[PDB]
Amino acid sequence: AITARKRRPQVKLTAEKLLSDKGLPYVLKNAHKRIRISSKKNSYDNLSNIIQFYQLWAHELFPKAKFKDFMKICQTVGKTDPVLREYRVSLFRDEMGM
Amino acid sequence: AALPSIQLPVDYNNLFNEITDFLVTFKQDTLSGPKYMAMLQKVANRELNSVIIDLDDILQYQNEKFLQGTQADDLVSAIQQNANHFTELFCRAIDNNMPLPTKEIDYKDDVLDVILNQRRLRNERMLSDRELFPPNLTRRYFLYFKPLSQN
Amino acid sequence: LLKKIELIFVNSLVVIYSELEKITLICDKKKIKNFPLCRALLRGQFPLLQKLTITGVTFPMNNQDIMNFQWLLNFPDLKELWIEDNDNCELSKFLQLLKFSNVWKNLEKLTFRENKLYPIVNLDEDQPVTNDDEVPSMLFYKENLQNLEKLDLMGTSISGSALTRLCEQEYLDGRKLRSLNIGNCPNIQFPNNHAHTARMILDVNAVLKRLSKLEEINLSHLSSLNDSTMKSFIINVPFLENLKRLDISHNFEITGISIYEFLKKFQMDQPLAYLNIDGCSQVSHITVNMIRAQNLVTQVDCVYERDVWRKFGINSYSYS
Repeated sequence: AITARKRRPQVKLTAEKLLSDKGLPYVLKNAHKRIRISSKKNSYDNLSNIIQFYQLWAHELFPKAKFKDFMKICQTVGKTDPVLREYRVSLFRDEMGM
Repeated sequence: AALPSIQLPVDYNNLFNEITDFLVTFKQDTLSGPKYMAMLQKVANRELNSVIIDLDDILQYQNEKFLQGTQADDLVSAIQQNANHFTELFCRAIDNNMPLPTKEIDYKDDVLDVILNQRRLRNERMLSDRELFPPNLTRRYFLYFKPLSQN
Repeated sequence: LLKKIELIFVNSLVVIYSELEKITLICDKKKIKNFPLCRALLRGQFPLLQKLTITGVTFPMNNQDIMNFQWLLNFPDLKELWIEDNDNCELSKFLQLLKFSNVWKNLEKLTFRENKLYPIVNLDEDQPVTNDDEVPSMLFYKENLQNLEKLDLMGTSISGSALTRLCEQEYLDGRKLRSLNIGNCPNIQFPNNHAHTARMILDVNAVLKRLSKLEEINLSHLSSLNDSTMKSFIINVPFLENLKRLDISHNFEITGISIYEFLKKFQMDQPLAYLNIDGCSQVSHITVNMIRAQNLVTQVDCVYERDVWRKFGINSYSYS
């Protein structure tokens, strides 16, 4: 019966999006393929070989945030969300189930 | 800011249809494909950019249609009356009908081809459920109306 | 048990129904790029349905039956029909349905409002015969439209002649009809004008002679109602003596001159009950204050700064 009034929306990294296909399943699809670590390279380069993939994945998943801030958000949702816990424990449960 | 509006004795849908009919049909048959479509093949080869329209061609087309017993709604008067809008109509008709190139161009060397190809690829990545451009960007030619002769 | 339902689809994200008496479907035209109840409306039947009110939905191009209002046959006894700002609908197709079926035994009210200027629609009085050795098709315009108390056609591109033909054919009864809205219709011209095709003329004398006892008129946004054209209403005052409520607001041509001479002539009938001239730029302040002082209108509204007419829920059900 009433004409609308606008209110500002907001978006944040929900655990559902973190569990979308481009979320952690993307990590499982691509991390072991893309990160490579070797004695043939120094420690700084090996650390960079990790960080480059996780940064690109983080930006492609949630481009809004800086990489460190994204990491804090990920650590904190990891500290809290039950479905994310069930997923992570399911990963190590699958490794147990091998 | 509300606006009033009025009815007027013109229709740009009908005239757009007339313009593309002229473009895909006409040739200078008194001198015996269409002049304009052949010229647009020259445009497609990137051999030409100055697209010239003769009002005399429009007049000859109107007279041919009237001779064949159908009214052409005097496109010459319309283009002589509100010329600027009919640049947009003629260019849209060309963009809707220009044939593909025949001469090789090394097509990737144009930045616009690469950037619009990349946008198309990105849009297909989206379109798998996981205009493309404003047409003036892609429009390479320049369109000009050339006046009526003494008659 | 649900008799009245109102779906107001503010946003988008990604059988017999005898109980239902009133259906309202209001949709934000920006967001609702589909027609939510289309399959239900075309397949099901809703026989008790007294009122239907559909706004803002986009009729799919892929199904011509939807565009031809074929679903709308499913609702007899539909006392009121309101249908507004549904972008891909047309009055043109609607009047085909009114031509070729006795679709309704009674409409008390109709309110059709397409948004864009579709091509000129004329009342299609062409009555074909299957063969000269056979009867024509009966044109069901009268028995469908006979019952209307309120006809609203605001913005619908209806030609003035089409409306005169509704009156001359007496498809509109004229006695049952008591309120009329044809505001914002560009294809309405008046006999005092000189620059038109004749089929856009609305012969107000013929029409007002037909439907004389109507109480309310709305010609709001009708730019074609210039001061010269208002002279037709002046000379036709004897054929509209039932009129109480007049809306000619948001007209950027109508000077206070026409208001005054219309009201002076109306006063030869005991003032007019109500007049709306909000948003009109040419209604001089001293003139409207003289109208009040002489008490020629019981109430006259002159909010020059009111930009819009579509009071939601009151004047329109197109959303916000």
